[PDB]
Amino acid sequence: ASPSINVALKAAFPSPPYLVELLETAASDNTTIYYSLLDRIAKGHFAEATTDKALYEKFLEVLRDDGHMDPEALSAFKLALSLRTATPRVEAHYQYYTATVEPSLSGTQEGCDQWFLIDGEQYCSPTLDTSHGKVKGEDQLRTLPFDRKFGVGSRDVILYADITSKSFAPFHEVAMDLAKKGKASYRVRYRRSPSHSRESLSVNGYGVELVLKRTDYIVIADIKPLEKSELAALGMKAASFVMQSEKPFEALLKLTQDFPKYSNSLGSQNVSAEFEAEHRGNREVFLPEGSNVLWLNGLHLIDRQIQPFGLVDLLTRERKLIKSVLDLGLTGQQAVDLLGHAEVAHAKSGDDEPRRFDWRDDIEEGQVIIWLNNLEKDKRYKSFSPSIWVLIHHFGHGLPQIRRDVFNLVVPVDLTKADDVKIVVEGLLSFVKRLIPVRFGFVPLTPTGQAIDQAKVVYYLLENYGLAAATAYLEKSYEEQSTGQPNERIFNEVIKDKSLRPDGVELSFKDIFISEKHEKQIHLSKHWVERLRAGGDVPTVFFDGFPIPREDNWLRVMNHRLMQDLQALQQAGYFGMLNESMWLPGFFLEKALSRRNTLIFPEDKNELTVLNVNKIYIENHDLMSKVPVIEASKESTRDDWAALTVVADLDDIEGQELVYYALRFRKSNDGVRLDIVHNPKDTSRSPSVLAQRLKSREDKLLDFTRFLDLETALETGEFEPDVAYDASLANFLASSNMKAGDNFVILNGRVLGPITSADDFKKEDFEVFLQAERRTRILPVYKALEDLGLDDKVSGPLSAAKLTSVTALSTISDLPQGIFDNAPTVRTTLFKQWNSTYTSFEVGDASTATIFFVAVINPASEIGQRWVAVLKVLSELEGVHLRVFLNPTVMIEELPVKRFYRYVLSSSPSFDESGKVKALSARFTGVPRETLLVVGMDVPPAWLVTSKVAVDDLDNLRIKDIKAKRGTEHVEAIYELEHILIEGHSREIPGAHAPRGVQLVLETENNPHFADTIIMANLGYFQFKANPGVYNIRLKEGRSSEIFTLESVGAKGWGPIPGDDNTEVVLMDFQGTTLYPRLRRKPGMEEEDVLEPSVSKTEHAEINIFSVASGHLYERMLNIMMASVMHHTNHTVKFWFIEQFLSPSFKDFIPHMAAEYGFKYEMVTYKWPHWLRQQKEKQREIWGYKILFLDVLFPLSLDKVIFVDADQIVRTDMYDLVEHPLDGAPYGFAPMCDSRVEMEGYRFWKTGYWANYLKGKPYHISALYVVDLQRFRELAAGDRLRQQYHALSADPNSLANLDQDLPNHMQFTIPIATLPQEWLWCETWCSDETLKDARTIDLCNNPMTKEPKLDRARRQVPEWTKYDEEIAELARRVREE
Ligand SMILES: *[C@@H]1O[C@H](CO)[C@@H](O[C@@H]2O[C@H](CO)[C@@H](O[C@@H]3O[C@H](CO)[C@@H](O)[C@H](O[C@H]4O[C@H](CO[C@H]5O[C@H](CO[C@H]6O[C@H](CO)[C@@H](O)[C@H](O)[C@@H]6O)[C@@H](O)[C@H](O[C@H]6O[C@H](CO)[C@@H](O)[C@H](O)[C@@H]6O)[C@@H]5O)[C@@H](O)[C@H](O)[C@@H]4O)[C@@H]3O)[C@H](O)[C@H]2NC(C)=O)[C@H](O)[C@H]1NC(C)=O
Ligand SMILES: *[C@@H]1O[C@H](CO)[C@@H](O[C@@H]2O[C@H](CO)[C@@H](O[C@@H]3O[C@H](CO[C@H]4O[C@H](CO[C@H]5O[C@H](CO)[C@@H](O)[C@H](O)[C@@H]5O)[C@@H](O)[C@H](O)[C@@H]4O)[C@@H](O)[C@H](O[C@H]4O[C@H](CO)[C@@H](O)[C@H](O[C@H]5O[C@H](CO)[C@@H](O)[C@H](O)[C@@H]5O)[C@@H]4O)[C@@H]3O)[C@H](O)[C@H]2NC(C)=O)[C@H](O)[C@H]1NC(C)=O
Ligand SMILES: *[C@@H]1O[C@H](CO)[C@@H](O[C@@H]2O[C@H](CO)[C@@H](O[C@@H]3O[C@H](CO)[C@@H](O)[C@H](O[C@H]4O[C@H](CO[C@H]5O[C@H](CO)[C@@H](O)[C@H](O)[C@@H]5O)[C@@H](O)[C@H](O)[C@@H]4O)[C@@H]3O)[C@H](O)[C@H]2NC(C)=O)[C@H](O)[C@H]1NC(C)=O
Ligand SMILES: *[C@@H]1O[C@H](CO)[C@@H](O[C@@H]2O[C@H](CO)[C@@H](O[C@@H]3O[C@H](CO[C@H]4O[C@H](CO)[C@@H](O)[C@H](O)[C@@H]4O)[C@@H](O)[C@H](O[C@H]4O[C@H](CO)[C@@H](O)[C@H](O)[C@@H]4O)[C@@H]3O)[C@H](O)[C@H]2NC(C)=O)[C@H](O)[C@H]1NC(C)=O
Ligand SMILES: [Ca+2]
Ligand SMILES: [Pt+2]
Ligand SMILES: [Pt+2]
Ligand SMILES: [Pt+2]
Repeated sequence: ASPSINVALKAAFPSPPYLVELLETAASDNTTIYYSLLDRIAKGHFAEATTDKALYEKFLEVLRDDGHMDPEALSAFKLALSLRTATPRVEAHYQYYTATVEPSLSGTQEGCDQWFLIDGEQYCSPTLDTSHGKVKGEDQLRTLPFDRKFGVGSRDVILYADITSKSFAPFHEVAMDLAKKGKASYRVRYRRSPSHSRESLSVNGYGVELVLKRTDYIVIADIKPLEKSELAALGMKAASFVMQSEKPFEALLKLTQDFPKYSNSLGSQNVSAEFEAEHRGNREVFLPEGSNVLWLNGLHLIDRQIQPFGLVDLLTRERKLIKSVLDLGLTGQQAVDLLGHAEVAHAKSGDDEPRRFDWRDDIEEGQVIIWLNNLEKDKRYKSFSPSIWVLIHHFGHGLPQIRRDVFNLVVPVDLTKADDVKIVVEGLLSFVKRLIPVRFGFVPLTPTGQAIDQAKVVYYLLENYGLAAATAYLEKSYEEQSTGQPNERIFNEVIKDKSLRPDGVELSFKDIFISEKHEKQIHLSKHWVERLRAGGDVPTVFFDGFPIPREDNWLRVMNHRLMQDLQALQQAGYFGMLNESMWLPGFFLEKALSRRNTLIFPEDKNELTVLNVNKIYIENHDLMSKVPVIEASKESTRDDWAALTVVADLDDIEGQELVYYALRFRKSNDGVRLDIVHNPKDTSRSPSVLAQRLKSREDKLLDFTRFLDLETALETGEFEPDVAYDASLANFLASSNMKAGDNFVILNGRVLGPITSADDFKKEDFEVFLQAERRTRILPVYKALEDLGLDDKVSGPLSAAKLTSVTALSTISDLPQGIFDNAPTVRTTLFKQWNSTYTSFEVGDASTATIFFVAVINPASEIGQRWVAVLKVLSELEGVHLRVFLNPTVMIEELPVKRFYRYVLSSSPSFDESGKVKALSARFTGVPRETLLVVGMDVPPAWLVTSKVAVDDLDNLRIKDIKAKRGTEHVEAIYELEHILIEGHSREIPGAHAPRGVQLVLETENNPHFADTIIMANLGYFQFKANPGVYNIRLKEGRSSEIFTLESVGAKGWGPIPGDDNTEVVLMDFQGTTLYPRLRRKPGMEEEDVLEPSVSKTEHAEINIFSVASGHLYERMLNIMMASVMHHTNHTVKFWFIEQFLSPSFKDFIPHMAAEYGFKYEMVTYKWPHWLRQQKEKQREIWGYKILFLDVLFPLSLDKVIFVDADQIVRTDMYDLVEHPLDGAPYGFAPMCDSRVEMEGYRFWKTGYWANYLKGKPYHISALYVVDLQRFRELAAGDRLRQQYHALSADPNSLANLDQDLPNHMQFTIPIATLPQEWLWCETWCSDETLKDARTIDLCNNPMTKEPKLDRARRQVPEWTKYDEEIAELARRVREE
């Protein structure tokens, strides 16, 4: 009975058969569930269910009966099935099939509904006797994202099937059995089934908004009744209403959806209830008032992640993690509590800190470092104070002089190399002479004969008294040509000054063989260099235990840490942490490690891979119950416990050397539990044999002394290859990121590798690896775990590893830090402090729940409207707990909620009277008749949406008008999910920077030019508009491919994850595709694309004009604008439109305008980037579209474009604007009229701000402008517009009209070609005498009038009606056609 508004969304691809959709939804990523169900339907088991409901009903019984899903997983299945999450995954198959299979399968297909593909040969029969073809094109055997494999087999077999028919069942069984035997590996690909209809897909998981477009009025339903200054209490009174209500969750939803309507209805019946002002004790401690914050098991979620799809993927990932933990008898509550524990988060913060290594001589008994200083005893520094306050009282960029030991620098030098020697002589000594407060040491490098000798020479001379003498040899040797070999001619003169007085020393060129000098000194030195990996092609310098490689201005690097260390000391001093009797260098050495490994301590701190240990022993039980295992000792302590697994190629010296070290390390550490996985490069000989050789010798392996005993044990014994072991072996490596013949080391789930050389990982390297790993991951788990009293659950080394490994996985970055939010992956428990009695309500059983949600919603917020709606539906799921906190603000200067909101989502599928799946829609009932409303779509980030069906003006909705024009109080509108985004964040390799101005091309096997875009400066951002299918990204041929080669598109993650050296993208989800591509510069390039070392016309048109209209009137005016151009030019014109702001009525009309006026048209759009600052106000969005995305909105093939406003009319042949010289400027604009005499008052660009800023430059008009696009992109103007906009936009009152104001603010930075004013006329600011020579007319809003735009047009232009009549009769001609 009530006046209603209904909005629905449909996808750009037809609905896949329900059967296949349930198969896919059901088996998310578990293959066993997939083929176990594929058997069931090939029985013909699912043939007897006639309707979708019955079919759905059948799946529930099956899954429950076969043990596939438990209540928790079943509930999750229903929600994912409502969401229709599997539909794009199925469409990926079809698009792949349509575009790569059919054109590479030459011949005549009839009866070949299904067909296996074997060795590039097609077989239409199960009996496999005859083969139709040699399939053309690239290999289809490439394993791609949507593939499934069943079994391991030398041969690879693919079946392209239409499951729907019964013709499928025998083909399946042929290859299912063939795989069950082990002849070949089986996989299913889909074929679009013609039994099913080509009806489009009805989607859900989006939001609809009805925005009040008139907010200006402030002091069943007709119009909202407003309110005076009492705004301040809205949030507060709104929060109370709910608390009081009795069924609070429902209230919030009912209140929050129709909130603008209930504003005046608040403040009634002794409303405030001031008990809830008690809990600002909880605002005093943690979050600011009116802020929306969501947590999922401690994880703080960003707004983008708060949609149904984003949330389904998070549960899926989270449950996998927790379930792993709760097989050790922990409740979901206990598991989460452990993950977010204080001791755990402390460790992440702990090793976010920079790493230092112990540079001391202590281990090598003080005989390796030859210091050029001592600050406590050098009689250079005698003058200086040895006081702590000297440090603390130092400001500036310098360094305080002090007689104390505080800063140290040890530099390893090769005495053969001139450049290396030069460092000590010039570099190091100057610093000494200069009285720098840094102690300087150096240790010689011994990698060649001559080097060994020269270390001996210098070292020995020093050891047993010589100082200045050794220095002297070095200096003389360096200056005296270039000595990279000992020179006696030079050496002998140095000795001539007989300063060798302090206690007897040997003399001559006998390069000493003294067991003390040659052996101890040189071997001790080598032990220091090896220990800290301080040698090689690139040696390593240690400043305060901080490794700085000896490359390009390392002293610049040193100075940076020198200042950073000094500031670190000062802070401790002002807090009185420091005292006078202290060794200051040991403030840094507190956490320093004795040994240094680049694998354990990579310089890229993020580089970390951890595997779920429970998973490893669950998936590969067949493998891991038959690997040689050294159990960790019976009588060792929990603190000692650790689990180690070594993966190695025992058919290589490095592979077996690595294992010998691991075995050696095990003898020493009784607590470790060792596993050996033999991973061979060549699988001609079964891997099971060598594993079987060792497990027999398992008792006897740890009981030995020599390497050959291990070598010999590998050779001896006769064994039967367990091919079942071999299968689980190759599955393990595939699941883990591991190649064949590659060496890896796994301690408590953490993987290091591949190990290229076994000298990289020695016995001493395992010891530090355990020491470091122990610290971070094991000790924080142990403490935290014990604090909760769950320390009964640890029963051994393998038992422990399950927990430590899981908690390490919980804190993994992906989504990468610095992209969506800078904040680290730390699970807070910080809201547990909050009192809950009067602001919170919970839904779900906390005792059973695996998912714990903590929502902090401000009822007065518009963001809250969506949050409540989504959370209600996720709250309905079994095994989920939710707790809500309401936190309003007292700061309400403007109206809080200015829209109505509906979320299209269900927790389980709904069925028809005919049993078909119910489509979902947003229905607003009892809409006020007199309020002007705007329809908006609040769609997931990867989606691009436009109106398809609507007869109404969605930008100007009023029920009274529709009733008085259409006769109906009921409105229906249908949208189309036209595109889904492929978006990514680029980087250059190895010196990672965003490659800006790089051009990209998206392609498919059908067409090599799907789309094109250019790389942005901000996060190396780029995007493509696409739908489900298999694509490829090639750098655009030209300057881009000249400078770069892209190794990869980051489809696996930030990585590099091995196996991702690919350029293939596929989208099979409603979340699109997120990519992290990598591009490495070609041989010796410091080049830039942006600077140099009839095409567009042919492709498009002579003239390219683009525009936007946001209403039926403005669209009607746009029709006139296009016509005026056409009458005024006999040239070829192409029109470009901003697709999403236009009505379907307009959209359905243009082909008819194009036939009549003879122009070409193209619809364009771009999705507003996530990083780029949003516009809550639609009019402002539109303005942003005209200026911010000029370089990326139009295809690269377009040389230039012209913007003409909708209300405009043109009397000129528009080419002239193209031919207009821009004198090296990217875009051209027309200025504001000065000609009108008496208008001055309203000319605001002659005021202080605009006249001070625009020193001499004009105040330009955004109604008309030219963009020399080739130059625009070449100058990279867009990036500058975007970052200045983002920076300026922080202030809300910054840009009144951004479109005009941005080019004006940027005309100093970016040239603006100024146009002849013959190019623009407006009555408001130009005289009537001016219009004779006027080229085009804008209808600028007169502010001294209220005469409407329709009136100005008829009065101002007499030919306006002539244009309108033409359109009017044509519209009727079409309607009567
Ligand atoms: C776009 O599309 C079309 C086709 O491609 C075309 O559009 C033209 O636009 C004009 C308006 O700009 C149309 O109107 C005519 O404009 C002229 C003014 O130039 C008017 O005089 C004319 O009225 C009468 O005369 C027409 C023909 O007379 C003209 O002839 C001379 C032009 O040169 C050609 O002459 C003949 C063809 O006639 C040919 O053999 C030659 O090789 C030349 O190519 C010119 O010297 C004339 O001027 C004298 O005479 C007039 C009186 O006629 C007098 O007033 C003058 O003082 C002078 O002594 C004269 O212009 C005739 O066709 C009309 O029917 C009418 O009787 C129109 O109002 C025009 O119809 C139209 N077509 C052409 C081909 O011109 C353009 O090619 C395209 N335009 C753009 C912008 O892209
Ligand atoms: C000035 O600068 C100094 C130097 O930088 C700073 O001094 C102290 O720095 C410590 C941090 O490194 C803080 O810890 C305190 O230590 C003292 C003494 O150290 C004890 O432990 C040592 C550890 O031994 C191991 O390691 C060394 C190598 O590092 C190795 O050689 C050993 O073999 C061994 O493996 C011992 O070497 C040392 O002999 C001594 O035992 C300690 O007294 C502090 O303890 C306080 O708190 C505990 C409870 O946490 C309490 O039990 C203590 O009671 C004492 O008194 C009763 C009754 O007489 C007696 O029964 C006990 O046996 C205790 O002796 C005591 O109240 C603490 O652990 C320390 O904070 C820090 N400063 C102070 C003031 O303590 C510091 O900046 C300044 N200190 C001074 C005094 O100048
Ligand atoms: C992909 O999907 C498949 C199928 O949906 C999943 O595979 C399932 O995994 C189950 C894992 O537990 C497995 O259960 C096994 O059942 C046998 C027979 O009872 C047990 O011998 C196995 O050993 C494990 O558990 C026992 C003790 O548990 C049993 O007894 C208690 C009562 O005392 C019962 O509560 C319990 O349910 C078990 O019956 C231990 O002693 C062993 O040491 C060992 O840990 C397994 O429990 C299923 O057979 C298997 N298939 C099906 C149809 O459910 C697969 O997990 C999934 N993968 C992913 C990634 O989720
Ligand atoms: C969540 O909800 C709880 C509900 O209990 C709030 O707790 C209140 O906390 C305040 C501040 O601590 C309490 O007020 C004070 O209590 C003192 C007694 O407790 C102290 O001593 C015990 C040991 O005996 C300690 O364990 C404890 O930590 C306290 O230190 C009184 O001595 C205080 O009196 C002082 O102030 C008054 C008023 O100015 C003077 O007249 C006195 O002479 C004296 O100087 C004081 O009363 C309060 O009792 C607690 N309860 C309530 C209902 O408020 C949490 O604050 C709240 N947290 C959040 C984040 O919202
Ligand atoms: Ca205008
Ligand atoms: Pt400095
Ligand atoms: Pt401090
Ligand atoms: Pt991003």
